[PDB]
Amino acid sequence: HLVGVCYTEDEAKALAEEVEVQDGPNEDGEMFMRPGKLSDYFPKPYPNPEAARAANNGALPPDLSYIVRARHGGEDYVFSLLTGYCEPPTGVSLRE
Amino acid sequence: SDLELHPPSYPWSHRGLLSSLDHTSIRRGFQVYKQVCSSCHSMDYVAYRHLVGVCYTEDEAKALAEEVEVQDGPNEDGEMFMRPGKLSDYFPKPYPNPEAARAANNGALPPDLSYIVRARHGGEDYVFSLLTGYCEPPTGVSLREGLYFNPYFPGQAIGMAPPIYNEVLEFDDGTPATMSQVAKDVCTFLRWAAEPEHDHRKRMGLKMLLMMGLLLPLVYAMKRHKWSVLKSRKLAYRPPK
Amino acid sequence: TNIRKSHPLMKIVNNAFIDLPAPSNISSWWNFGSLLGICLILQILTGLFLAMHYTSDTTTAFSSVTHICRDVNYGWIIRYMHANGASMFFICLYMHVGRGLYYGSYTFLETWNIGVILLLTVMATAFMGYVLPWGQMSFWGATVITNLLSAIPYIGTNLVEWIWGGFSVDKATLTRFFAFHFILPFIIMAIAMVHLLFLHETGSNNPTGISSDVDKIPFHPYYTIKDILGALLLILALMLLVLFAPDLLGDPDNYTPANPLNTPPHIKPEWYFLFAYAILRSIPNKLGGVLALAFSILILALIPLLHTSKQRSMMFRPLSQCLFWALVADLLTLTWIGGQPVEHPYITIGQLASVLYFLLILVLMPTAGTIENKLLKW
Amino acid sequence: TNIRKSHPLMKIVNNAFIDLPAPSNISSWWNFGSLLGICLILQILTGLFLAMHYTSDTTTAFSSVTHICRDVNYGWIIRYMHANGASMFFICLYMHVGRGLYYGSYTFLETWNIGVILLLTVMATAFMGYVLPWGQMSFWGATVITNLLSAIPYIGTNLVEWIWGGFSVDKATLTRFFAFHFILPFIIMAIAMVHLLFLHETGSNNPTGISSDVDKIPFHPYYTIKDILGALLLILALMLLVLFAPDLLGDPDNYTPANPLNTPPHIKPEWYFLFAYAILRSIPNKLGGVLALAFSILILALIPLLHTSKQRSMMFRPLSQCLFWALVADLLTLTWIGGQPVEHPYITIGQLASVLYFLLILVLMPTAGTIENKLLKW
Amino acid sequence: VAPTLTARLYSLLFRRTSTFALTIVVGALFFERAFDQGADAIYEHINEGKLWKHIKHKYEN
Amino acid sequence: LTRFLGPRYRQLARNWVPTAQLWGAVGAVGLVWATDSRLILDWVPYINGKFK
Amino acid sequence: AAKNVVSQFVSSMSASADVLAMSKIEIKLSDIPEGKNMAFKWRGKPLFVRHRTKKEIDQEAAVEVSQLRDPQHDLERVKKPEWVILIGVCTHLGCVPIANAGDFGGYYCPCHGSHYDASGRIRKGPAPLNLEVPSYEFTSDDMVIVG
Amino acid sequence: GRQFGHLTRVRHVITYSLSPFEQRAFPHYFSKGIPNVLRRTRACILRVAPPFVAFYLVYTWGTQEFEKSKRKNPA
Amino acid sequence: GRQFGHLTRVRHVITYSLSPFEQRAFPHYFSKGIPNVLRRTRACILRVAPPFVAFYLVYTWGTQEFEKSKRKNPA
Ligand code: HEM
Ligand code: HEM
Ligand code: HEM
Ligand code: HEM
Ligand code: HEM
Ligand SMILES: CO/C=C(/C(=O)OC)c1ccccc1Oc1cc(Oc2ccccc2C#N)ncn1
Ligand SMILES: CO/C=C(/C(=O)OC)c1ccccc1Oc1cc(Oc2ccccc2C#N)ncn1
Ligand code: FES
Repeated sequence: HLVGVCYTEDEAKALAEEVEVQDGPNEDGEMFMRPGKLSDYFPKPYPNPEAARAANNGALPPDLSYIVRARHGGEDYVFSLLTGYCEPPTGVSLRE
Repeated sequence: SDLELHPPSYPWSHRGLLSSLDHTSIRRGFQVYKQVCSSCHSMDYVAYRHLVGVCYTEDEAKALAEEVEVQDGPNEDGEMFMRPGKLSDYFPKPYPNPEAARAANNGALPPDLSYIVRARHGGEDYVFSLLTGYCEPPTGVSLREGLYFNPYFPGQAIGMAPPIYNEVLEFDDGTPATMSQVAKDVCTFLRWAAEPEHDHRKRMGLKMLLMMGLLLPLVYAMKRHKWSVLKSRKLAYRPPK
Repeated sequence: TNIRKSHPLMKIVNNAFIDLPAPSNISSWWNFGSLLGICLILQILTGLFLAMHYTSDTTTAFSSVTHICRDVNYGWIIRYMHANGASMFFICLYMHVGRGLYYGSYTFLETWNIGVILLLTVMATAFMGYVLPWGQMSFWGATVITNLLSAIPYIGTNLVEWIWGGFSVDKATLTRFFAFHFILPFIIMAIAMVHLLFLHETGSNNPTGISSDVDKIPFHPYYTIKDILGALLLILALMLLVLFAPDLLGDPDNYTPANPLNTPPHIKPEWYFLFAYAILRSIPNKLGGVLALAFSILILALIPLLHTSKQRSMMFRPLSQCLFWALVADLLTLTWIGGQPVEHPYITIGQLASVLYFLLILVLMPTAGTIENKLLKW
Repeated sequence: TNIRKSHPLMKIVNNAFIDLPAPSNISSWWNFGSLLGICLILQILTGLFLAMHYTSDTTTAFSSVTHICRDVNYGWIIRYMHANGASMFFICLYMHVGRGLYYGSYTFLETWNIGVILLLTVMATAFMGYVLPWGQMSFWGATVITNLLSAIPYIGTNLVEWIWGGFSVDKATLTRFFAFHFILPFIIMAIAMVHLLFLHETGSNNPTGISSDVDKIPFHPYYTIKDILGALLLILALMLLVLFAPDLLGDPDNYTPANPLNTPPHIKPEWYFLFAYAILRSIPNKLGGVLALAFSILILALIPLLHTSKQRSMMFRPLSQCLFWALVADLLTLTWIGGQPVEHPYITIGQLASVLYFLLILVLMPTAGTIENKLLKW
Repeated sequence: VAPTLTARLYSLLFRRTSTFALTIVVGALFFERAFDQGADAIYEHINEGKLWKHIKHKYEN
Repeated sequence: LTRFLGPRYRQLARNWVPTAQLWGAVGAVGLVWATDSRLILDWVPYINGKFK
Repeated sequence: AAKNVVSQFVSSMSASADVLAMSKIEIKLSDIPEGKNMAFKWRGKPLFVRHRTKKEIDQEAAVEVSQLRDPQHDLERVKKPEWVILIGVCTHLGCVPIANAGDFGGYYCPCHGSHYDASGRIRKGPAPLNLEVPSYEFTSDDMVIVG
Repeated sequence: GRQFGHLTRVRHVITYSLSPFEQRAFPHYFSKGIPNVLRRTRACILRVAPPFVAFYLVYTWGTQEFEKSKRKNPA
Repeated sequence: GRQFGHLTRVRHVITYSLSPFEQRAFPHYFSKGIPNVLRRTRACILRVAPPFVAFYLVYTWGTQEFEKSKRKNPA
């Protein structure tokens, strides 16, 4: 997807090789790992939906493909949520 | 290698226009699937709940389901655990990978047993004959002991070792587990494992024939009644002088 | 006043089904026109209830069909009703066309020509419908037929890869074939409506091929009750198949999931394509294959221009009667050869029947009609 | 002879689009009839090319839609064309109905009543179409609307569970909604044909509501060229949305996959259902909700029986003109309230607008027409 | 039997299209019970013992 | 509305009343049989056979 | 004949044997402590399992009989006072409520607005009846099947 | 489309017809029927059958020749 | 459906028309046009606008009252 957009063909191949992507059935009947090809998706940190909960906070971090179209305000909101991180006002305890 | 032999017609208790399946033979056949084939042959389309009210009671089918470790979905932590089987679970597959069947058998792939008497020509007759007719190779043709000999097999060289021999477990019914009785019971079960509707379609089929036998002459008589105005009509031509 | 005549909607129903002047003498061979309409409706009603449960992806394409027959409440009844209804539709199409040929009904130029378009459209539908279960025969039938379009000069390979959505019958091909299989029967029904529009212009022909104006009877109740009895007979034949022999007219390979790496021992159509499948393998050339294959159906459009007889019907035509039955038997020969392998006796007699089909329509039957004229001093 | 008149097919085209006597004076408000036909065709052509790639299972229902917009060659163009075409269809339906109400066109009893059936059918289509992407709004819209059928006495729960294929909007519901979404537009087109059949019986009405028989002009070329210009304007509005603001009329929650355990903060329709969504939440009763909801559209069928004026059109009717614009503004009030939460000012003014809608059609407009008669001594 | 069974059936129930429809509807209800069960009973005889309804008493609790 | 109020119409209603009653019976028994409406069908002797 | 085919096509919409067998699902009575809520899919719509502690049970039996919309006691709504089995959808339109952090006893609906207590009786908001409750039967104290 | 009254000119033809309630539906069903079917079989067996009998021979021989072609008595 | 020649009776009415190739498409487009649109706006602003202006007030107040309802100055 990045090819001819932000990177060259050679550049995007080099970025793809940087991860261990789980490939399908081998000659024996087991799943092996190979360097990434261009056709591979961006690698998911949690293979299970509930594995995101226990390895973050209990709360689920949502998928980043479709996010400036999935939250009102678009990119302005995501920019403001990142940029406008501030300290809690009195009366309201944050809970860490 | 090219020449072939076709199975004969064994007089199955269900093959016949209005003949329901022997449910006791299905029951016995499930057992013949349970120990023998299930550790090598997948049945991805039949569940334990499918057996309920057919060959086993609700209590019986629950008890047979609990006998396996089925891999359940996402837990509270984010890992996959094992639990006793519920009725809704499918029949357990011995190989999770398609190529894992190759390396752990012969190199050749054992096909899924759900839909097999409808997936091979001759039906249950063929599967019965392939099991029953396991024999020694004729001279000139070397067998090669990764491929056993069977005449009913299309290429004459089959990777399956014969798992049908006198007594591979017994039944609750006082039935002798002879090679023929072992092979018949799986085939009568595999009929149900390809066509569960069998009994129901024969039933409504009788109702179809009995209704049409009443309706066909009746609609005929309706048409014949209305048409009698034309059929008995008489013509006369009377041109002038 | 009679509201059947005045009311704009009921006016059509009256002029089409009730007060329509119909010949007194039309055979059971005129029943298939209504039976085709029953079959098109039957296919829409069974097809939809299948579409409520069917999945259009290569993953569970086969599994959804299984889910229908196994889990879905009376889903097995609907599934075999649809599969046998498609064959029923084809037995009817053939009787109907044959009747048209025998009785000279083709002289209704537009009606007939719209019927040729109607035949091609039902064929195109059934071909695409068969791919949907994603069985061994579903895939291998698709690959063996689509690959013919490669033989077209220059345009060729580009066309196949455009119909394919890639480089073989794949994920995309299963999905688009469902879309096209869903839309086509409606486009059929609309063409079937225009078919009837053109028929009502002249009214029906009859077994003698002489005009029936002197002896016309109203469609109701004579052809109302005769079409009811006829439909009761079509339901008998359909329900004999669905409820006693559901696997008779079908191929066993379709009961194993698609495998692009493993080709089956035999590659055979359902009976209704066997005659045309035979013609294709009979001619060794790639392009000549498809050009004889298109000409196999497109020939019916020439039949009116090859009418030579002074009489319309074959009723009083014995030379033409023999050459007609020769065509039916020859097509039954091509049917037999279609479902047989390409070895020794079958290659020769296959192409022998193939050359006969075209000789019988293009040369033989137009000659018999001329001789029959000479015999009557006409 | 002119073949436009004699030929059975061309005869219809001539009588419908070419030689049809049309009023000289018909407004741009008469354009929406043709525009609805363009919209129905546009929806069929974009809808099909989507169906060639769309998957009907809960697994990759969302992923197939993504695959279309991301991978499929110009798939994004077709997808937003379909989604905005559905809204375009709805802007047109509303102008068309409003025009019919203002100009007294409803006195064509059958034409109008077939149009009421036509409105319900396009509504039913769009509702089912929205479920297909299987977004948060797709699922939660479906659950919030289907669950209303529970409120029907005795029949209730059984109906919902029959439409559901289970106990909630699940696997089966997504699949059957696709089947019904595929068939409905064709059944719409056939009803739209019967709609036009009934219209041609009287011909078109005009802005004055007086007969135009004394000043009829042929449809070609006057209304041919006027419908071309009108369609060029509809393509402008549609392509403004698709190519500059593709996410404007849509809800962001549909961009996250369906989650039956997590309900969104807001549950709002696309603009075209907002007025009716408001009426529903306005009345606290369960059954009274659905009965006011059905009466929200079914009321149009009563409008002809509530005509009281001696004149057809509102052109010469100022009292009725004000009460008409009150209806449009009141519906715009209901539109606004539909897209707002159920808190303090909105509950009251929401149900205030709701009672006004029904009072304006059932009581207020039939009174103005009577007074207007008295003022003319009529 | 003095006027025919058909003659008394026309006089009472076939004259009016109302009672003709009513006799068909009432006759459809009573036919469905006699047929469904009657054909099921015939299906019992050709599959004696083979069916689960015959086996049932073998596996009780 | 007011045009249909007269002696003839009262006669015309009285004439079609047994007919409109009997069509109601056709509709009811028709609906009862087609849905297998247990509430009503529990009362009829031979149709009673559906022992829970 | 017509009845049968019409019924068979009608039935092809109503059930689906594979969905009907997932009607009764299993949950752990040992996994959850006092007060907490669990997320599990029963029949499709979320199943809520609330454990009622000593500082909550006595509060529900104190609220008067002829106060709510439909006269229904708290004593007859549960088989045993120790455990309360709940359905996580409102009787109005069908919405999943944010549990525990509410006002009138734990539950509150974020759809339109409905105030529910430890059993789930409507205190504030346009809802006709109390929260949904399933059937009850026991064989072991650590595992129960929602029949 | 044409309707009755606009079809054609017919002169001096009397048609006598009976009510379906005065006449039987199957007058001489087997007595007149059986002779009739045999008569129209006889009238057509020479036009219908000889292509099918020809196919049957081409089918029976073809199937026979297919089987006895792969097998061989010498090496 | 009716066609020309069967619509209605009209007597003593002369219609003078010009070929589109002899006349301009936009005769006085802005000079005659602008006065005309203003004229028919004026003819209808009292029937079209007062419901929308009423909605605008019910919209502007409603939105204002929604915001200033949750907030409170005392405890
Ligand atoms: C149960 C005794 C049993 C049956 C029945 C059975 C049948 C069977 C068939 C019909 C095939 C091949 C399909 C075909 O006809 O072309 C086949 C394939 C293999 N089998 Fe099998 N099978 C039964 C059980 C067992 C058991 C217990 C084993 C292991 C000892 C086994 C092995 C295999 C293998 C290997 C194959 C693939 C080889 C091949 O035929 O090509 N089977 N089975
Ligand atoms: C989509 C399937 C079709 C339908 C629904 C259909 C419909 C019918 C109907 C209702 C009739 C009138 C009754 C009758 O004479 O049979 C008829 C007649 C006719 N049809 Fe078709 N038909 C179809 C296929 C065909 C085909 C494939 C052809 C030609 C290749 C054909 C050409 C004709 C002709 C010539 C007649 C006139 C017969 C006559 O009255 O003498 N039709 N059709
Ligand atoms: C012109 C009338 C039609 C014909 C001739 C036709 C033909 C066919 C054929 C031959 C099959 C494969 C048979 C099988 O293997 O079971 C099939 C299956 C299918 N058809 Fe049709 N069909 C028609 C109408 C339709 C319509 C209108 C729909 C959509 C509402 C449809 C949807 C399906 C589906 C989903 C399947 C796959 C399920 C299955 O194989 O049983 N069909 N059809
Ligand atoms: C499926 C969307 C619809 C289509 C395709 C459609 C088609 C059309 C067409 C082509 C015309 C003639 C041109 C014109 O006067 O606009 C028309 C007029 C008419 N339609 Fe529709 N229409 C639809 C929706 C409706 C609805 C929803 C109603 C009523 C609830 C309606 C009732 C009428 C009436 C009364 C007229 C006569 C207008 C007149 O000439 O004075 N139609 N329709
Ligand atoms: C009566 C005309 C139609 C209307 C009003 C209509 C309405 C809609 C709507 C509102 C959506 C959801 C919009 C979105 O989220 O993108 C949709 C999507 C869909 N429609 Fe239609 N549609 C119509 C015609 C059809 C037809 C004829 C087909 C089948 C050939 C079809 C197949 C689809 C599919 C597959 C989708 C899902 C893909 C997607 O969301 O983009 N539509 N339609
Ligand atoms: C996807 O394959 C569908 C098939 C099918 O529906 O057979 C009835 C099929 C199955 C196996 C082998 C081939 C198959 O397809 C076909 C398709 C086919 O199409 C035509 C039918 C009649 C006349 C011309 C053609 C062409 N081209 N002629 C013969 N076989
Ligand atoms: C599946 O939900 C589809 C929706 C949709 O297409 O909105 C435009 C939708 C989305 C969110 C919330 C509700 C939704 O559905 C609906 C459906 C609906 O249906 C009608 C429309 C007009 C008149 C009456 C009804 C009804 N009942 N009225 C209001 N909202
Ligand atoms: S459904 Fe919960 S308050 Fe509306």
